[PDB]
Amino acid sequence: MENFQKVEKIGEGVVYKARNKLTGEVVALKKIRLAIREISLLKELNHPNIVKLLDVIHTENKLYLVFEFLHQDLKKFMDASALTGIPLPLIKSYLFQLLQGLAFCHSHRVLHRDLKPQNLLINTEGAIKLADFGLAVTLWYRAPEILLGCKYYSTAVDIWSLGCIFAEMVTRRALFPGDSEIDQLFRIFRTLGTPDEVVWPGVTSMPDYKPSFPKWARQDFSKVVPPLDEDGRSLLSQMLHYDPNKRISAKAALAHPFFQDVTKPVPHLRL
Ligand SMILES: NCCNc1cc(-c2ccc[nH]2)c2c3c(ccc(F)c13)NC2=O
Repeated sequence: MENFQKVEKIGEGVVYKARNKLTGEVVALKKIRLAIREISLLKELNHPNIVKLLDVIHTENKLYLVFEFLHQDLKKFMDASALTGIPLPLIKSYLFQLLQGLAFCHSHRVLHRDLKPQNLLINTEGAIKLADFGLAVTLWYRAPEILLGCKYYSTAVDIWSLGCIFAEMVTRRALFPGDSEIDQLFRIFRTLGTPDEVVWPGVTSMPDYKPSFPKWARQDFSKVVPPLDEDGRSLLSQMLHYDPNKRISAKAALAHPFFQDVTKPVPHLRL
């Protein structure tokens, strides 16, 4: 670890941009403080659309995770495109790539659990990668089953989160900017309608389900993410299904007609 030289803090454990004094390579260091080699498997989980975990340095009373370093996260890129708006071809490519990474680790029975713009990294080659996988403060992207107390949720929670992000890239506003758990759950219910046994069997048996939840109708998906086309709205619709079992999987999402004309644009980045 005396092998590394900090360059700057880039994320808040904390994450630093570091320079390996020997290899001379620049990386991202995750400093963790406050017993599972779930991490040891993550180490072998390599894919072009997943930020690579280079090393795990366990010494003293700290745990440092050395990762591949990308220059910009999707959040910063979105604000930089706020007035112009991320072009659809670029949006499509990004969606497509993330779905590739998710399909990959999901087939390995590994979930990210906390997908969000800041956990998505981009480079100048037009690539976007999943970063900072969580292990078993913003609730904006949490799927409803989690919000409802599901202890053993599936890979479908990453799809929900990605769907929210998809919606954000298109509209340039958070789909569900909740500021507390109930508020998050209620902003979700206000948009897609309160879930019931019809559209989500077993929902009322969810640990935090409350028969007293207000009952809202589902608003038209045409009001949710304009001016996205029919294909896009069809895909988002299936990524946002209440029932985790009916929610589309990453793999099947790859075959959605929306990705028929998918290309790989190269973003104009201002590093
Ligand atoms: N999700 C909070 C911050 N986490 C990481 C951020 C970055 C990053 C931000 C701006 C540029 N880069 C990186 C990053 C990483 C590996 C693991 C991480 F958790 C983060 N490699 C990175 O480049």
